[PDB]
Amino acid sequence: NVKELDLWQDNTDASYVTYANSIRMGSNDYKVYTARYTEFNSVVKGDKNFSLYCGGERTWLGTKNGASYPSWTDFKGELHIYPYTKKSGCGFYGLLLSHGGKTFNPEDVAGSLEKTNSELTNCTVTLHNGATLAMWTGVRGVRIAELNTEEGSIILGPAKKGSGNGSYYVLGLSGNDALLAGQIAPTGKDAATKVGIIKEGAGTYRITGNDNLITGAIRILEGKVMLNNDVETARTKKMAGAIGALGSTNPGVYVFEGAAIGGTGHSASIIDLYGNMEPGDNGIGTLTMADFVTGKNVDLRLRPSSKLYFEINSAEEYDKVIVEGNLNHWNIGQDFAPSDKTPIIYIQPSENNTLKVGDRLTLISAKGKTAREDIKWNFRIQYPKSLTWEVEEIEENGTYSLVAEVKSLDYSGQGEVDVDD
Ligand SMILES: [Ca+2]
Repeated sequence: NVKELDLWQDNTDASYVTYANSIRMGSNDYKVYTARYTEFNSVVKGDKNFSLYCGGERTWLGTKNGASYPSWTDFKGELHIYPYTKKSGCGFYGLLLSHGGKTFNPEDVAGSLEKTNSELTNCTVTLHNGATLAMWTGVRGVRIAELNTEEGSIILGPAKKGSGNGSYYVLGLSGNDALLAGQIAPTGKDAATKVGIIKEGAGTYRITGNDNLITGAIRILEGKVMLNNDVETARTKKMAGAIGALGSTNPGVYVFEGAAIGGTGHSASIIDLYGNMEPGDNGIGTLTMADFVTGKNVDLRLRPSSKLYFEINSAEEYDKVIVEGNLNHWNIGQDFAPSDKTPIIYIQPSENNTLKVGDRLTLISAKGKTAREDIKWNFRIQYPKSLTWEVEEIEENGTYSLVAEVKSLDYSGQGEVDVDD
């Protein structure tokens, strides 16, 4: 049944509550109520529900200042993080993850991992409405196999502002899909304070918040991220969307080779596309790049390895990319070596499509086409094994479009060439 650890007390920085007795859950769910200042430093083993009701902004999983953390690798259950607002006026109500004196390098993820807090890699974690999940100062990482957040929750990153403070949440190792519906943004929306997501594993993470500011960017190493915020509302009300705006230099999304970005919402930051772009979410949709808050151009940064997949049901229903900015091709690969290979467009009619001769599909619309070093480039096209196509790259009235036109319902062999060789 249930064990309850009620550790709450109206305490201060000078009277921390510390609980460190090992827990073997057995057949019991646990419910733990923490004080504002709490060191929850118990080794936990079991496969039951562990619910952590956090009484303030100094409840640590581990010790003060994130100096150490207990073993949770034998915890295989569900960790649920809730607020507990009995003590009012706190900066936030949630859990501070520890770093164990270790620093994370977002540029060398593989080399950072084996010394990063990886205790929550055999369980699931759910961050509930009103709860915050934060880290301390410095540049820190945590590996969480499966994280879902509810609307009204906050992935904060560092508990305090600073250019030297950065928090990277390495999510997805379970291989399962998850939903980040709560906010992802640093304290005070401070632009210099970094909070980042690093996506690994085979599954897809869906991001739906409309007021994010992912200052440490999303780095997609494996699987997919869908930006599924309410873009129509974000346009009208001038909201940040799923990413927010990082400016004209730093990408908000790095899609590495083999991984994918997609969705029905929008990025207000540069997408650096080494990998795949799949508009919609396992189906037809429109993905937008646009900054509704500050009105600046947002470019799609294309690479020699870029691939863009367009599913097409009809002239009325097909995948679209809209860029309120330029298609900006960099002839530099993931390894910094030059290549003259250009992005591939995959034209993919559905199994029950109603395409007709003369249908013109505007797959990509942008303000312009640009390039590192002003080197001219065109998309390579992977045609399907049906119909006959003309692809038209059109610059007109100071705007750009990539159009696929159906010339015949008969097949003319255009799909026999495997472009990616
Ligand atoms: Ca699609």
